[PDB]
Amino acid sequence: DMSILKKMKLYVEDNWNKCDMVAISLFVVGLSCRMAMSTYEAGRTVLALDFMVFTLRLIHIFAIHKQLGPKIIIVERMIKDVFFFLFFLSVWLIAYGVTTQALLHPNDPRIDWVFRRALYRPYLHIFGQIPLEEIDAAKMPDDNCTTDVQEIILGTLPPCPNIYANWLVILLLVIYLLVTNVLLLNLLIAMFSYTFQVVQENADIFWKFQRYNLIVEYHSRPALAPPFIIISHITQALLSFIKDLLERELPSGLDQKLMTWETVQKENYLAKLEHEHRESSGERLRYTSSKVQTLLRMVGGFKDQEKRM
Amino acid sequence: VNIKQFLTYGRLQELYCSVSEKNLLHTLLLKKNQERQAQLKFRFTFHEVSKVLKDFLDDTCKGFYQKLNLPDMDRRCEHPWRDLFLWAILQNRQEMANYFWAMGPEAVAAALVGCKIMKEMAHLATEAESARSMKNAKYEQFAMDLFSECYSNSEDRAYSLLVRKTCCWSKATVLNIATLAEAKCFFAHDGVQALLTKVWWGAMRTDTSISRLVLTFFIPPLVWTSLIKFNPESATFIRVVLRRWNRFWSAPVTVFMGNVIMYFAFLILFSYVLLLDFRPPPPYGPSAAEIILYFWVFTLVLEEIRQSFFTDEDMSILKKMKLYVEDNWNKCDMVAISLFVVGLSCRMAMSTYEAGRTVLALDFMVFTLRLIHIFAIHKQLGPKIIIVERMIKDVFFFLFFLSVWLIAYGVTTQALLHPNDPRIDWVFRRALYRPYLHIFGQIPLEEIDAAKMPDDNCTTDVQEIILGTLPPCPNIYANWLVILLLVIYLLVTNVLLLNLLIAMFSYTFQVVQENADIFWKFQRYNLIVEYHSRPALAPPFIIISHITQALLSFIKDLLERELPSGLDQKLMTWETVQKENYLAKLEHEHRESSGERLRYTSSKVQTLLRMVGGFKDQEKRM
Ligand SMILES: C[C@@H]1CC[C@@]2(OC1)O[C@H]1C[C@H]3[C@@H]4CC=C5C[C@@H](OCC[C@H](CO)CO[C@@H]6O[C@H](CO)[C@@H](O[C@H]7O[C@H](CO)[C@@H](O)[C@H](O)[C@H]7O)[C@H](O)[C@H]6O)CC[C@]5(C)[C@H]4CC[C@]3(C)[C@H]1[C@@H]2C
Ligand SMILES: C[C@@H]1CC[C@@]2(OC1)O[C@H]1C[C@H]3[C@@H]4CC=C5C[C@@H](OCC[C@H](CO)CO[C@@H]6O[C@H](CO)[C@@H](O[C@H]7O[C@H](CO)[C@@H](O)[C@H](O)[C@H]7O)[C@H](O)[C@H]6O)CC[C@]5(C)[C@H]4CC[C@]3(C)[C@H]1[C@@H]2C
Ligand SMILES: C[C@@H]1CC[C@@]2(OC1)O[C@H]1C[C@H]3[C@@H]4CC=C5C[C@@H](O)CC[C@]5(C)[C@H]4CC[C@]3(C)[C@H]1[C@@H]2C
Ligand SMILES: C[C@@H]1CC[C@@]2(OC1)O[C@H]1C[C@H]3[C@@H]4CC=C5C[C@@H](O)CC[C@]5(C)[C@H]4CC[C@]3(C)[C@H]1[C@@H]2C
Ligand SMILES: *[C@@H]1O[C@H](CO)[C@@H](O)[C@H](O)[C@H]1NC(C)=O
Ligand SMILES: *[C@@H]1O[C@H](CO)[C@@H](O)[C@H](O)[C@H]1NC(C)=O
Repeated sequence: DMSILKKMKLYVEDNWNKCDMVAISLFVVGLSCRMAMSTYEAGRTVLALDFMVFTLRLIHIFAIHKQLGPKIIIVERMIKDVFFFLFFLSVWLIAYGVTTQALLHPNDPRIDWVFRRALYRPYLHIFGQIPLEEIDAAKMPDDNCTTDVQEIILGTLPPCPNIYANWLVILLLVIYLLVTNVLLLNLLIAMFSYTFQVVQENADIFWKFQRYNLIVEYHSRPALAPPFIIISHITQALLSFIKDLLERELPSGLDQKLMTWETVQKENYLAKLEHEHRESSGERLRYTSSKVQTLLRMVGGFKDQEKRM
Repeated sequence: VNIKQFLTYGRLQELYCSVSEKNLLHTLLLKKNQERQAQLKFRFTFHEVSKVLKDFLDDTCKGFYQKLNLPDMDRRCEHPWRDLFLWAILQNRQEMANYFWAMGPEAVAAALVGCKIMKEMAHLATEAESARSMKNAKYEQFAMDLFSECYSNSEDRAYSLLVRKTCCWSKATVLNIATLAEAKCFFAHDGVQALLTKVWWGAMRTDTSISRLVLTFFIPPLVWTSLIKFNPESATFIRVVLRRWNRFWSAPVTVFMGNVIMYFAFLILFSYVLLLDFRPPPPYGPSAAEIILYFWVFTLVLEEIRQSFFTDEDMSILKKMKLYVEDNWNKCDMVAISLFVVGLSCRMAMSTYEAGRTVLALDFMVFTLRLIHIFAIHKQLGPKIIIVERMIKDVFFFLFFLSVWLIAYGVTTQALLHPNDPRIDWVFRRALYRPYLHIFGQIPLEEIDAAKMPDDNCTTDVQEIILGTLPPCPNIYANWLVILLLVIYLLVTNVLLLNLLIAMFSYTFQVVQENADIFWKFQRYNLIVEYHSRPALAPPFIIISHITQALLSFIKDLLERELPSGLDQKLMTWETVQKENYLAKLEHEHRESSGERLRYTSSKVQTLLRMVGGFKDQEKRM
């Protein structure tokens, strides 16, 4: 008993369910395009992407593992620092790449190659891919290059790089390499270290809380793994047409006994708290001070009476 | 003793003249007195204390004692507790200053003024003990605690208390005094941040999701729907829809995001002009998009100038220029505009066309860097900006170490490998450029290892080497030493220095993050204050708003508001009551402390011992 729309909303709420929906949609689209001949290659491409989606689903499958689940939670938390580093790197990379593309190839109309030399190459500079053959004049090859735009567009010859102020290009490359490959990367390492230290303890508790739900799900899951699971599904459907260790209901006597036992344990726990409060140092100090004040006034009266005699 | 009747102005000046002569206040008063005598009954006149207060605050203590120039010497002070607190504060007497603050009418402003004056005198302090006491004035702590009490009490009168114009401190807003004091911890308080968030979202509700706001921004008509909830409070209907439109588009957050979107449009247009639509000199004419870009930047500079200079009605032009050039990001802005002007000028010519293109290429980088300062206000990004700004120092330390090691290794290898290359450019190349690239996995062994050196056509003659006919042959006399030095350099640089820098960044992050958050909040206050007066139209449109403002000025605030006399007095009495409650709570917590109870018990036990001993002696006598 639950609303169908509410169930759909609850399902689509989870991100891993969104990944599952993406996977099944890609499978359907790839199969449909594969069935045709004019869209065969597109279907193959979509299925290739779907394999990646399923292999990623494998992580959510392993989420219940006792040693791996907290790591999944930790990575899910690290995503935020990843995004911060992405913002910084994106700003710096846009700047450096567009500036170098303007300084080096100011007469290349090809939009694809503009975007290439502006963003793809500076991005690969991070991972040790620094092709100086296109950036340093002393290292630029004596290849057959053209300056004419027409010939450049047709792709007859590669466009010659501008070497007007190449010292500026090399200086900018040096500064970009420093900033990106040192400051940003080591800053991200520090951010991950701090985030790990602050998050791990909460990640363990969250893993336990999620483990409860995963075990609850595994309770009703049929014992047959897919693709066999169809036998169990058919059996369940046939049984439903023809016709739990957790969340059990107990007899009245046992239920009342457990309720009284809970009440007794609660009384014991409250008595222990109160006793520990009475024996606390602060409470003892307060009691001693109050009783000393009372004793002072009373013994002062007694001493006055004694002096009267 | 009735302080109101006790403290006359003559008595106040008598107190000021009777300084200890061994503290900082006496030295400052002597300096002011000598300056006044050079510019030309009582050792010091109210002019000297007024000038000292002018040095310390420069805006608040105006007319405190100059208004009447001296007032009647027998006339009682209008604000006795304020003057007493100020007097006790100028001379580092903190216990007395505290007592006077506990009696003053406006306590938050007084505490902020006190902390400002203390941190101002901390620099001028001669003795180390006095400076240490001044740095621990904890007067900002008093303001934070009292405002926490006030915020817990009402949370609606607290905002009015923050934004009201105080009567004692020359119509100065409490937030204005906190800004003057640079009380960063005060701005970090949850109440001040909540008020700033309320200002940030304008008429909209602060809980509005960012995605809904962006979607409503991109599709304007959805403002009239119920997608975003608003805070409460033919001709009528038009007025209603216009009011809703204005209440949405006047919010500071919408103005900020519009500015960000149009700055992204600027970066896109600048890149397009620089990469695809950069035409020959004006003989063939700059592109129309280039003219649009020039107009764009003109509007941006107009907005910058207006924000920096025309926001303040009364302030020295030279002082405003100094304040503007003080900020580093303003220096970056000046560099950007100067580069734009130089690049445009060189582009207008034909003999300097390429230089102009190069300068504009650099300017694009400068503007894309300006984008970070634009995003500084973001709730999740700003602290990261602060953290990076702090990391710069460790970057410099690593740079020093790397520079020393790199100079050594590079010059040694250039001497060992190419001892007969006269070309200065290639000497500097092989000495510094190549060892620098060794850090990033660029190790060209084809020029360093003889077993890997190519059978290319090389010359040994210097003449031929200089002319560039053939590349100079590398020396292979002792190449085992070159390879050993390369190995040692690779080890040191790529392992020790890099992992040391990683450790330095880790430690710096851990130590800095908490202060960076508070500094972000303190800066967020000023950014929201700036967004208050910023016109709601993002550039290049902003020119319409500028023209409208100029026309309105020729023809003719939620923060820092002034309240009616009755409400002002009510809030002052409420502040006094909250201060009394806070002090009573502190005193009660002090009485119930374990140490105080132990002291009381010990003293009373001693008294009881002696008294009961006397009683026992009396009993034994019977
Ligand atoms: C510790 C810290 C590290 C980072 C840094 O600061 C210090 O290091 C600094 C070092 C510096 C660099 C030091 C040196 C230079 C060189 C200088 O050019 C000199 C001007 C001349 C005039 O155009 C250029 O020369 C000639 O160009 C020609 C290109 O047409 C070459 O023709 C080639 O044609 C064909 C190529 O296919 C082949 O026949 C041959 O290959 C060759 O014949 C010549 O061979 C070559 O002679 C430009 C500046 C630069 C790169 C410095 C930049 C800044 C640094 C990296 C510093 C860092 C901040
Ligand atoms: C764990 C730790 C790591 C770091 C380290 O310590 C341990 O490792 C050690 C290893 C060691 C190195 C071990 C070995 C050597 C070799 C030694 O040369 C032997 C002397 C002879 C005499 O000149 C040189 O040989 C010959 O040179 C000729 C150059 O004219 C080559 O001609 C080439 O000509 C043309 C090239 O275009 C082509 O025809 C062919 O390419 C080739 O014919 C010959 O082929 C080659 O036979 C020099 C020292 C060196 C590099 C050691 C240095 C120190 C280490 C890195 C240690 C670390 C601390
Ligand atoms: C991470 C972002 C995604 C979006 C984007 O920038 C990076 O991707 C880039 C890829 C570019 C493509 C790459 C190749 C070609 C082919 C060429 O004949 C015509 C131009 C066109 C379509 C380009 C148009 C602009 C595009 C989408 C860029 C776009 C801002
Ligand atoms: C980070 C520092 C900046 C300053 C500096 O060292 C690194 O830059 C280096 C670049 C060098 C240039 C590079 C190219 C040439 C061209 C050549 O035909 C004549 C010599 C000259 C001008 C060189 C002179 C010495 C220079 C400025 C070096 C200078 C100490
Ligand atoms: C470049 O193209 C020209 C066309 O005539 C040809 O003569 C020359 O040999 C080519 N050079 C190279 C390096 O391919
Ligand atoms: C080097 O130059 C000489 C000049 O005569 C030439 O004979 C020889 O073939 C050249 N070798 C190479 C590898 O270019």
